[PDB]
Amino acid sequence: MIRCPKGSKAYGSHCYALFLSPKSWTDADLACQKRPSGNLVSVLSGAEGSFVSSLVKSIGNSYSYVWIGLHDPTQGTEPNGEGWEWSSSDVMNYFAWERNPSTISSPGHCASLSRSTAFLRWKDYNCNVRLPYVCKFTD
Ligand SMILES: [Zn+2]
Ligand SMILES: [Zn+2]
Ligand SMILES: [Zn+2]
Repeated sequence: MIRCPKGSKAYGSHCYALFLSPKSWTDADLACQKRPSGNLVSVLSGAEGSFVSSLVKSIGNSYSYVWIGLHDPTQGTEPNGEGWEWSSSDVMNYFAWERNPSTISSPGHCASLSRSTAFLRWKDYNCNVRLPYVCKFTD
């Protein structure tokens, strides 16, 4: 049945935790890495996206964006807009962009969940902005 450390929640074979003390994308992912096989959350299916949405939906109006583990280390130079990858190195096998970055001139190079989409869809976002964030890890 999957158990998790007190303070996180189980889904599938992973544990998930929302952190409200805001960090840049890089610093948030580094914080997640303190946990066993930890990284910013990767969203690998619609079902997982729904779970993550439910984890964060009660966050409160102080917050409209939450970091997830997707970033573009090509900083937009990938010829197709497809340099995006999960920090966990999982295959990108599910896509839930609010707006596809390939349609935006000079998009942000990290991705967040947006309150406007009930935290179900991804918004390109400035990596240097400090946001709350969700970690996905094993126990
Ligand atoms: Zn894992
Ligand atoms: Zn990377
Ligand atoms: Zn740029």
